[PDB]
Amino acid sequence: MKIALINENSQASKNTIIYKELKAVSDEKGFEVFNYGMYGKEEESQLTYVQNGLLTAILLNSGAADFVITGCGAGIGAMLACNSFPGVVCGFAADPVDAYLFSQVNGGNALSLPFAKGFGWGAELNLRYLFERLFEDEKGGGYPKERAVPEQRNARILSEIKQITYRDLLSVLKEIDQDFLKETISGEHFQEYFFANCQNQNIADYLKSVLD
Amino acid sequence: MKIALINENSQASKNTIIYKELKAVSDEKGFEVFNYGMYGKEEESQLTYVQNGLLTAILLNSGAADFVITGCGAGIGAMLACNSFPGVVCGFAADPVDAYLFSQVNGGNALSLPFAKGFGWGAELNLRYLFERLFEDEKGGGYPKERAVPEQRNARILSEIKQITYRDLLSVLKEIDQDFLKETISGEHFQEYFFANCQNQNIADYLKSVLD
Amino acid sequence: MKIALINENSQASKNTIIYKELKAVSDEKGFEVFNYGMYGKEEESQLTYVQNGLLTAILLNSGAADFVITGCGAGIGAMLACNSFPGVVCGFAADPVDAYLFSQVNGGNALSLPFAKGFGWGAELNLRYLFERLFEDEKGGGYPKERAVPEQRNARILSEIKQITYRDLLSVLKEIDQDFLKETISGEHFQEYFFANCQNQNIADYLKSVLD
Amino acid sequence: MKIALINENSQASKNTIIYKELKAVSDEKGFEVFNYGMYGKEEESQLTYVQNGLLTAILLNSGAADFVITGCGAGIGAMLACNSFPGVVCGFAADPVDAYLFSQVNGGNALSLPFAKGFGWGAELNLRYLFERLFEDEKGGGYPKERAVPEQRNARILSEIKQITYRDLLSVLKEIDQDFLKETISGEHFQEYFFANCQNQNIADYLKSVLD
Repeated sequence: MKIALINENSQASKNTIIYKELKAVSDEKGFEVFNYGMYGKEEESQLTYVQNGLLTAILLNSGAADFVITGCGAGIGAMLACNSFPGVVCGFAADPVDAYLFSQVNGGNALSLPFAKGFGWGAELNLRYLFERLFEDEKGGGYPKERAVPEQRNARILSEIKQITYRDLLSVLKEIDQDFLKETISGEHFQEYFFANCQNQNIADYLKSVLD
Repeated sequence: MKIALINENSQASKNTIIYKELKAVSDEKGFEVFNYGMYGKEEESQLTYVQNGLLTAILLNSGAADFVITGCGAGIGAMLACNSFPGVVCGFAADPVDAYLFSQVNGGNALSLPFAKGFGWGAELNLRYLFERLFEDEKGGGYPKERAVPEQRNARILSEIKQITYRDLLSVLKEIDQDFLKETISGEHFQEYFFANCQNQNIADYLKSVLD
Repeated sequence: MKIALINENSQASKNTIIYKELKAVSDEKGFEVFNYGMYGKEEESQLTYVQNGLLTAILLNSGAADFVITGCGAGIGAMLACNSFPGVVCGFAADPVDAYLFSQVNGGNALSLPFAKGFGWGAELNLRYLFERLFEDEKGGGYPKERAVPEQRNARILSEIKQITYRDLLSVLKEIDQDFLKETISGEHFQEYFFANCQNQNIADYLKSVLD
Repeated sequence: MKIALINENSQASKNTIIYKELKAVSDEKGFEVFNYGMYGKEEESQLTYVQNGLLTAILLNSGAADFVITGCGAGIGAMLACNSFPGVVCGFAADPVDAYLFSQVNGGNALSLPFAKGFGWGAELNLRYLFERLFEDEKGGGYPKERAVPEQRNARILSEIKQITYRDLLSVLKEIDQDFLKETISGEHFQEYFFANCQNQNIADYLKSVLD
């Protein structure tokens, strides 16, 4: 499993703190983790929470990441943005119970967190705890176990509905503001991490044209 | 302002509790509130959290409601479902601060709540408090006030992106499973509340054909 | 009603933020508020969370304050310290529901809050909300209303037990480390606020001897 | 280490749920756990939250338990009661971070939890998580590690102050309402668990006279 971290500009100063805990849990589980920034350093490429959503969609739909951690001050903006694209099921979690329930009941491929609201002394403990419970069990097993059938069914039906409601990502990538798109993929490590791990060549090819 | 309440089957037994607090705040503010159920009574029409999303989309896009309150056990399923349709900006809130921030920073048209996780003694106090802070200030004013400009801008840019990513609701309504759709709008008060308040005649007309 | 605010050294930088919200709610209700510090300024007299407890006990037992707000990083240290003295019933609250329940179920005379754990973006909103619900209703009314009888009874029985378990405050003041005591009452505004409002002349007299 | 669980009458129906998680964590760690009730069965001996405090004090001061878990609807009543006796340092915790911080910063011998407020779907997950973090590290190590010195010092100073403020437990046991005391120790398993593990023969002897 490949896990990506994406921070927007308001919470970029916490990227190191967040990555430290995510990396620790990932290392323990044998996952691969990629820090796509923002990193909290001067004159780096910038992301808004809306661009976090777009980048999340690019990473997940391409196969470059299997799961994305992102967020903002309250976590709600990034959640709203991530869920505005096809192929993204982005939850919200504030505590470790939220994270476990998300993995077992919803079984999505992204999670948005508050990195400022409620984020103070011991917040990195909460992050570690949350990440641990998020990956404690393989996703989609159901909670409680006896309710797995209807929970899995509804997640399946949601997926079927999303196939009808969203336009395909390639068309979206071509029609959105191209400066907005270019900025979203201008991170210092984007090309390195993305193109090495991308499994959708059509998306890779179009993004190459945007960058070259 | 017209506010709609939508509950799915797992939390239907709490509909009266939830509506009581929502109604109280609404009455105080001079809003109109519509309880679309589920109501928690035997042999009533059923909704899953995925159908909550569809119904939310129908009410908001048609103009039948200006704001929707919904949720499920954890609130995440309904949030995911609501945000899978065009014209819906559905947040999550667990506490009153979450609700205030949602109205001021994101300024969406729906909110999904946990009605089971963390929902115990004094949960109706939390609901009242949450609803009060949700409508304490007119939406989109920004928090803090000095950050209103970039917050309003990003919400605007999200809206622009959603115009490209979602297919139009009418096409969705025609292409989704029609039994799934019919059930979603088979509530005892749906026709009464919806058709009296619907401002989009094309949606009304198609839903009439589904029901007749 | 006279309300006192007491901060220890780790959270002294937040005193202004905390007092602003407490003052606002107090002004609205017609209460009197006294900021006993710490204030977060260089070379001011220092307090630990244990001294917060002692100062709380001095203010409440003397009648100089009717209610005390205090806390520390997590709020637990100050709570433990406050409850180690006679005549003090110090609760804990993290959210507005906690505060309402404390006033109605326990009806104590002090509350300890976390000023660092969970204290981030929008924390001053939480403070205002918490203070508003804390003083929304007169204390000891019971929650729910129908359970007022046993709740009031148990609070009464607790008070009876405390009369047996604690030694009287005057003896405590004489036997504790006198440098520890002197420091606790060496705040720039202690004499001004305390002696003007003290109703127990025996405590006033002994503290005068400690200071003179 | 010997861990005791004490529930009062309002939350007695949750004793099995609570004990299940406490037992699991205890078994994993090689601790001994004793369920002192209430158990949630008809015509059992009753405890109020004030009697929870007294029983906690008896178990800890006697050495019958090294740590006590208790609580009530909100957890605040039991906390207030426990901290009204000598030899008891009873914290409050709502989440796993609270529990870790309590063990490392305060290092007390009891914890009071909310078993109703915020206690709903997945509450037993929260309990397990909380208990796991509570005993993850040996108590009193300090958080962060670099602040261990002043944290340990203040806990030590609190202990010194408590030696002056509380009257000795034996005198308390003799002077409190004796029917109140008798009821507190009339649990079906009290004699079995207490007398087998009591290390203070003076307390054992007096309680024998109360019961015989």
